[PDB]
Amino acid sequence: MEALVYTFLLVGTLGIIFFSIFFRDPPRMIK
Amino acid sequence: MLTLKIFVYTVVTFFVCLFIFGFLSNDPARNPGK
Amino acid sequence: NSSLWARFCEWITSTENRLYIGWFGVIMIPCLLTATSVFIIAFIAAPPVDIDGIREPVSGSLLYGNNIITGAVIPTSNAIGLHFYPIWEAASLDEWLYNGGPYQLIVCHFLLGVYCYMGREWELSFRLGMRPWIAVAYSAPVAAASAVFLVYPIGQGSFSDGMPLGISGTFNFMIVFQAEHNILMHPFHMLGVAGVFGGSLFSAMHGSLVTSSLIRNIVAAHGYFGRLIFQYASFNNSRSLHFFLAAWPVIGIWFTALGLSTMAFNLNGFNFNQSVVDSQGRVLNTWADIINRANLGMEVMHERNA
Amino acid sequence: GGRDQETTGFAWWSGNARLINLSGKLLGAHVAHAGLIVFWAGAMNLFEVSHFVPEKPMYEQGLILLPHIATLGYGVGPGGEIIDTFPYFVSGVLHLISSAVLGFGGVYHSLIGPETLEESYPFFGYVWKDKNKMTNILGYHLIMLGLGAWLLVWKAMYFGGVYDTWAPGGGDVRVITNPTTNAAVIFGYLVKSPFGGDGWICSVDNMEDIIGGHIWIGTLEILGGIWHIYTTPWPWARRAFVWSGEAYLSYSLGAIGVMGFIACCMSWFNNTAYPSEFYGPTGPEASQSQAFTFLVRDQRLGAGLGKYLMRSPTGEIIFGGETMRFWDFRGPWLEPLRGPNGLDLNKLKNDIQPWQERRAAEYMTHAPLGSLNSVGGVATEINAVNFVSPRSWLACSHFCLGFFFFIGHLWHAGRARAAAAGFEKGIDRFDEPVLSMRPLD
Amino acid sequence: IELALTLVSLVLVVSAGPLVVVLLSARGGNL
Amino acid sequence: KLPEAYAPFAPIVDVLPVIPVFFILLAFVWQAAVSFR
Amino acid sequence: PVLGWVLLGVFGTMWAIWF
Amino acid sequence: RPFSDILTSIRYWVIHSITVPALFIAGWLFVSTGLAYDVFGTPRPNEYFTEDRQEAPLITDRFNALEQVKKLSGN
Amino acid sequence: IFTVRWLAIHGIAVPTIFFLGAITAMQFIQR
Amino acid sequence: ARGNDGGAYINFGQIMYAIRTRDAAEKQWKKERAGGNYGAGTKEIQARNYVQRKENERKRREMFDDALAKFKENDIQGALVEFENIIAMEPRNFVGDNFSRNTPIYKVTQYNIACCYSMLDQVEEAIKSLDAAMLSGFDNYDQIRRDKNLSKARANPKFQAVLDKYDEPVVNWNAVKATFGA
Amino acid sequence: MTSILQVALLALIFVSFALVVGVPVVFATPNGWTDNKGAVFSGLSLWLLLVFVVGILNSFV
Ligand code: CLA
Ligand code: CLA
Ligand code: CLA
Ligand code: CLA
Ligand code: CLA
Ligand code: CLA
Ligand SMILES: CC1=C(/C=C/C(C)=C/C=C/C(C)=C/C=C/C=C(C)/C=C/C=C(C)/C=C/C2=C(C)CCCC2(C)C)C(C)(C)CCC1
Ligand SMILES: CC1=C(/C=C/C(C)=C/C=C/C(C)=C/C=C/C=C(C)/C=C/C=C(C)/C=C/C2=C(C)CCCC2(C)C)C(C)(C)CCC1
Ligand SMILES: CC1=C(/C=C/C(C)=C/C=C/C(C)=C/C=C/C=C(C)/C=C/C=C(C)/C=C/C2=C(C)CCCC2(C)C)C(C)(C)CCC1
Ligand SMILES: CC1=C(/C=C/C(C)=C/C=C/C(C)=C/C=C/C=C(C)/C=C/C=C(C)/C=C/C2=C(C)CCCC2(C)C)C(C)(C)CCC1
Repeated sequence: MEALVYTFLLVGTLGIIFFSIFFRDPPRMIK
Repeated sequence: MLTLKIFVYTVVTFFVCLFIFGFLSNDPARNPGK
Repeated sequence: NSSLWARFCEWITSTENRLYIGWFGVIMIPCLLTATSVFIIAFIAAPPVDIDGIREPVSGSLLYGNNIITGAVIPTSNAIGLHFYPIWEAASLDEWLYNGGPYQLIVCHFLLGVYCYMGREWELSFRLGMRPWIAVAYSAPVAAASAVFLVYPIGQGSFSDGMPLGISGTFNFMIVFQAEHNILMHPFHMLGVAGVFGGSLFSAMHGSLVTSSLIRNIVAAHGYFGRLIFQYASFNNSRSLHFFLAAWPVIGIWFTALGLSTMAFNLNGFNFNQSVVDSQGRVLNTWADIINRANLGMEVMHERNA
Repeated sequence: GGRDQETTGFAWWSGNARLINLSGKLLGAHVAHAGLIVFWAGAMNLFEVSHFVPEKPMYEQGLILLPHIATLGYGVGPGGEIIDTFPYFVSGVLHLISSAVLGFGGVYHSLIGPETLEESYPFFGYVWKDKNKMTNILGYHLIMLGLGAWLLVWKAMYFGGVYDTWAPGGGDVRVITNPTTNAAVIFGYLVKSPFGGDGWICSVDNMEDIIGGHIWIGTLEILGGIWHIYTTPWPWARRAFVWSGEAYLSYSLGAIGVMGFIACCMSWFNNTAYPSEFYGPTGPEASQSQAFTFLVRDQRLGAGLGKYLMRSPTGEIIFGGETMRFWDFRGPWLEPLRGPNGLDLNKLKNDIQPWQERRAAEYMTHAPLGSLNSVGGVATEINAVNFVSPRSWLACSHFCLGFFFFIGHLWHAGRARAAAAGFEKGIDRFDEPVLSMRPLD
Repeated sequence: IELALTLVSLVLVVSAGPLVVVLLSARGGNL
Repeated sequence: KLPEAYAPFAPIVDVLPVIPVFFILLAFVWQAAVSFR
Repeated sequence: PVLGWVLLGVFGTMWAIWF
Repeated sequence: RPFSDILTSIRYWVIHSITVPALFIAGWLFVSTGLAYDVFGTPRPNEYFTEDRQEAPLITDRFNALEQVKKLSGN
Repeated sequence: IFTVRWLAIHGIAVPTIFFLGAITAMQFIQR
Repeated sequence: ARGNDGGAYINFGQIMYAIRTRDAAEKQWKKERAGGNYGAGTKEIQARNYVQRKENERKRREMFDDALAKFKENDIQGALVEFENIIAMEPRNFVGDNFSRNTPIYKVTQYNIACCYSMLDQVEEAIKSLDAAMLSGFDNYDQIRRDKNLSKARANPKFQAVLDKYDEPVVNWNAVKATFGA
Repeated sequence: MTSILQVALLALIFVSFALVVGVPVVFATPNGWTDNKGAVFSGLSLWLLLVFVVGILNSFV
């Protein structure tokens, strides 16, 4: 069962990477 | 597995030809100014 | 309108994509994706590999009782040697897995991908109209990766000597490398360690000085730095300071990669064994001798004869 | 009397970049550098011959140039014995004197002389952007290289012979008379795979192939030089290259770095252009020698099978143990004992000549293992043996040099293309290319 | 004996380099 | 080894190999005298 | 000879499309 | 004061020239005469293995340490 | 002049020269 | 130099013809650039520049079509005016996706002006326009020597001088023949 | 003739030492090469002839 947990954690990290790459936040002013 | 070898060779050669022809298609660098 | 070739060529070299492709990306992207997919599948589930070629396989899959910290993609078997081992040369898929072919596949595709990645860095730098030297900086990690995965196996005559694509595998590689070669007592590894530590030092100091400068500047920070450690005429220009930042770690990593590559041909580090002796030629121990004792333990312990 | 940063724009550390346009100064610099090269060659040759003893083998004294002359077949008897050492001395002295001449020439052309040669000597003066006369110079130097290769061929075929280590009963100098000029075999090496078992051009075996290849390359080089002198680049070439001094330098750097890697591998693995008698055994050679000597000593006391041979993945008999990785080894002392199915037991049992055993033991003693402070043995071994194989030094040094010159290719190629484009100095701050692009959303 | 001769020869030879520079600085050269 | 006729000139031969590395130092000192202008 | 055949096929295909 | 003034000064040069070599020779003598071997307690090459003890020494004592070091050393 | 600069420079230098002489003599110690 | 609103400052076409024949909004971006910041004002400046470039290219294409129509009606005059207008309002520092460094219509405009002056009696300006076209990267060299419109320019030796400067004979037949004879 | 070879070779070393310093001095010194044609030419000729002399003497022995 541990393999499922490890794989899910890795996939979640990759999903966060994908979200950060593509669903980026538009810049604000001043920044 | 001859089929796998042929497929891989075809893909590799296609990509390499694409690379070479793409770098040929570019035009030489030049400075518009001066 | 425009031929299909024209549109397709324009698309590749288009700069409106979210991630630039370019003419180096045509070779980088498929190679890197192949390596990624094969690596993921092999890591998650792959049969044990007979690394030493003595019918004693090592299991490194996540499905064969390994953690993340323990799982790895075992390198090819010793029996294969340096021979090219594609899928189509193996007798059968199970035979291909049992001899660690996926390691060779991943290494080859990954090396091609990183080289093309350096090329792509240069090409986008040219497209944007900036000076083309980020690729030179990137060449350092690429050089180290080439040394670990390709040059060292060549020198040692087998692909089983490359670094396993794992964590505990990395530690095992490092320990065995120290056993065979005094990596620690080699001037190039010392340069690499100095490069890494100096990179950390300079990053921290530059970040702190710049952050404390911005208040709502450069002269005040320079005065503070000069008063601190007696360097008033050191890196006054911002350009000089940033070039020094770039140069120090890159030179360090170049030299450590070269050290590893040279050790691949059995040119080891310093050897101060029994260098100090008193009258009547009796050996007086030193710290080098205790390092030698540890190296002897590591060496003798992994010599698994059959 | 050099320029200054404000006069030229290059800091002192970038001083040599001030010679890009001046021709006479550049030529003098190049000639002086060639003088340095030849000076080092001669001085090192003299040093090695001064610190040489013919009795000991040539690879137990840290010699890297005497082996090169020996391979040419000068003062060498059958089996690698030294007859007379005079040829090494004469070679060193000739190099030293020629280097003195080159040094004088370079110093003259650099200090006092026409800075630009195009004013008074249209034949020699040149401009980088020009393409016809750059190809003319390329052709001249191609002809020179072809003449050098043909000189090697003529030396091999006439006026003595090269040292062929594969001659029966221990190698000896032989006059090559039937070099292999077949195109198929010659280009098989170039199309040969670089991975294990094949090893690209490092797998050359017999000196006949070497001489045939040199014949082919000399002919091709002479023809190419003649062609380049009388021809100008076709439009496609002019449309796919940057024509400036730095671009030519970048191309040279890339080519020479690749050649450095090739030399590293060839020195490490090859044993026909680098006879083991002079450069010592290779790593695989040492491992195979150890296994073979153990087998011979074991069977001597006894007086696959014999707990020293096993079956390779393909299915033939190879030396067993940890040395199964080096089953591609092909040594002159061991080929006579190899049959169609790798090693053959009967020949091993019955016809092991004494000389092969002595050579195998000698190679077993000195394996390519060493330390940076010139201490032999494995790393954990105490300070008792002083030996670092010449092959190790050569391979390491030339790998490092090849890597640095590849870095040089990257740097100078990037700079050349940026300068040709025109935005090398920086971003113009007025109409920046990025400001004219759709925001990344 | 020979060792001392080696050192004196090395000293003379290595000083032969800066000698040219110093003479040119005094006598007058391009530099 | 080196011929007996030239034996007494062994030390100079031993010194020759290290000469070329002095040229870069010569260039550096030459710049130093010129003050890196 | 699979290499030679594949390369000849790919080059011919590209050239034929153009011609 | 400025660096150039002291660099080109005469008193500085004369005093440092007459003083520094004396101190260099003083250090040389400190090493050569054997005084360094005594003040810091470093054994000379010959007295590493005393007749009483032929192996490396060992303290195994804290409060009586001084006397045991006296005994272990050859004095 | 006996300002802080003089004191610091001499404190760092005098022992440095002493130790340099000590080590140079140490080189020649017969083993 | 073409002005913001027509005309010419040191119509542009009308003035150039005779000679040859003879902050408030974009402040936030500046302040952000003063520091090492990207921000949002830079984004609006980028969008404005991109839309302006697209509109400019559209306008240049339309007036090129207008000049072609004028040729169809046999009006060299307004067509030449349009051509040098197109040239006048070319982007200052344009890097194409294929590393072109010049807008693709620039080369054809140069060639069209060269042809216009080839028909017109005045020639040397045709040579200058052809040289500009060659430098801009008019890669195809065949109608340079085949077009009947350019025969008048071909009469002048400077035509061949420029062509040899850019299109040089690949092989020197004279040199090889002389060597063979000797 | 061995002593003859040694003395001639020592003279060759001395003249080489003179050349490796004088010639750069002649070149670098402004208008110092036009007024010393004979001196440097004679030095080079003597150097070359002495090299040949040493070579031929070695050839005898
Ligand atoms: C590649 C190196 C190189 C190049 C391009 C030149 C080019 C030039 N030199 Mg320089 N020179 C060189 C090396 C070089 N020289 C060296 C090494 C020396 C030291 C001897 C000199 C000494 C020297 C002097 C003293 C003078 C020149 C002059 C000249 C100019 C006139 C050509 C000439 O000498 O007429 C001679 C040309 C001939 C064709 C006559 C026949 C020469 C035959 C072909 C000799 C061939 C030698 C052979 C190939 C050697 C191969 C050796 C190989 C194994 C390495 C010309 C710009 C003259 C000048 O105008 O000043 C700037 C001048 O006064 N040179
Ligand atoms: C081996 C490498 C090499 C070579 C061949 C050259 C060659 C040259 N350099 Mg470069 N340079 C180098 C390394 C090199 N440099 C390095 C490492 C640096 C960094 C410090 C520089 C920095 C530099 C700058 C900043 C400039 C040059 C310039 C020059 C040119 C003129 C220099 C001059 O007038 O000297 C004059 C030298 C002296 C007056 C003192 C030395 C006198 C002699 C030559 C010393 C050697 C004597 C020799 C051993 C005896 C020969 C005997 C023989 C006759 C038998 C010359 C072509 C200049 C130039 O032309 O740029 C436009 C220039 O501005 N160089
Ligand atoms: C690539 C060419 C090459 C090769 C393969 C060799 C190989 C060899 N030489 Mg030769 N040599 C060379 C060039 C070469 N040398 C040059 C150019 C010189 C002139 C300076 C010499 C002068 C020379 C002498 C005088 C002698 C040798 C000897 C030897 C042998 C022993 C070397 C040894 O003990 O290592 C010693 C290794 C080191 C001291 C380590 C050096 C590592 C590199 C060079 C340092 C690089 C700089 C550093 C990393 C930069 C710092 C960067 C900064 C940011 C920190 C060995 C066979 C010896 C021998 O046995 O001859 C019979 C000998 O007596 N060599
Ligand atoms: C006539 C045209 C011509 C010719 C013949 C050459 C020839 C040469 N040039 Mg080039 N050069 C030319 C025009 C020419 N150049 C022009 C127009 C320029 C621009 C100014 C240059 C600029 C230039 C530079 C900048 C440099 C050269 C160099 C060289 C020499 C390199 C030798 C070498 O390393 O070969 C390697 C291979 C061999 C030596 C093998 C060949 C063996 C010999 C030569 C052939 C056998 C027959 C021979 C004639 C017998 C010799 C007898 C002798 C022992 C007495 C070579 C002699 C380089 C050099 O160092 O020159 C000294 C160099 O750095 N040249
Ligand atoms: C160092 C020596 C040298 C150098 C620098 C050059 C340089 C050049 N040659 Mg010359 N040449 C040489 C030796 C040399 N040549 C010799 C020895 C011969 C006799 C065989 C020739 C015969 C020759 C001909 C007949 C022609 C040239 C041309 C050219 C120019 C075009 C670039 C090029 O070579 O194609 C490099 C290739 C490309 C830029 C395109 C890539 C195509 C593939 C990938 C590589 C080429 C095939 C390759 C050789 C086979 C192995 C493939 C493998 C890499 C996969 C360039 C100026 C051409 C030109 O216009 O000059 C008149 C030309 O038509 N050369
Ligand atoms: C024959 C090859 C060649 C040639 C002709 C040139 C020529 C030039 N280079 Mg390039 N370069 C080369 C190879 C070459 N380079 C290589 C291989 C590299 C990678 C390391 C570089 C990296 C490089 C950079 C990064 C830069 C240049 C620059 C320059 C210009 C000025 C030279 C200079 O800095 O002054 C003389 C140089 C010095 C005084 C520096 C010497 C210090 C070195 C590091 C000491 C090393 C000593 C050590 C013993 C070496 C062995 C190390 C061992 C570990 C292997 C000049 C046009 C500069 C320029 O302005 O470009 C236009 C510049 O910024 N080059
Ligand atoms: C310009 C310059 C430079 C450089 C230069 C150079 C690099 C030069 C070189 C030069 C050279 C490179 C020279 C050479 C010379 C040589 C000689 C002069 C020789 C001699 C010889 C002899 C004398 C011999 C002897 C002998 C013999 C024969 C053998 C054995 C014995 C005896 C040893 C006795 C630099 C950059 C630094 C800077 C600036 C200036
Ligand atoms: C002598 C010898 C031999 C042989 C030899 C030979 C045969 C050689 C050949 C050689 C060759 C045959 C070579 C080739 C080479 C090639 C190359 C080197 C290529 C390159 C390429 C490039 C570099 C490209 C580039 C580019 C492109 C891709 C396009 C456009 C852009 C650019 C320009 C970037 C033998 C083995 C018998 C024996 C031993 C020795
Ligand atoms: C073969 C022969 C010969 C020749 C010789 C020669 C050719 C020589 C050369 C020589 C040379 C050519 C030398 C040079 C030297 C130099 C030097 C000795 C320098 C030094 C420098 C320094 C020590 C520096 C320092 C510094 C620092 C620390 C940092 C950086 C910069 C400076 C400057 C500041 C003889 C006569 C033996 C004999 C006869 C034969
Ligand atoms: C001591 C000795 C000897 C020796 C001998 C002899 C006789 C030597 C000689 C040597 C010599 C006698 C050397 C020479 C050298 C020279 C050279 C190294 C030159 C070079 C030149 C050049 C490189 C040029 C170039 C050019 C010209 C100028 C012309 C045209 C253009 C050109 C650029 C091509 C003997 C065996 C007796 C004995 C043992 C020891």
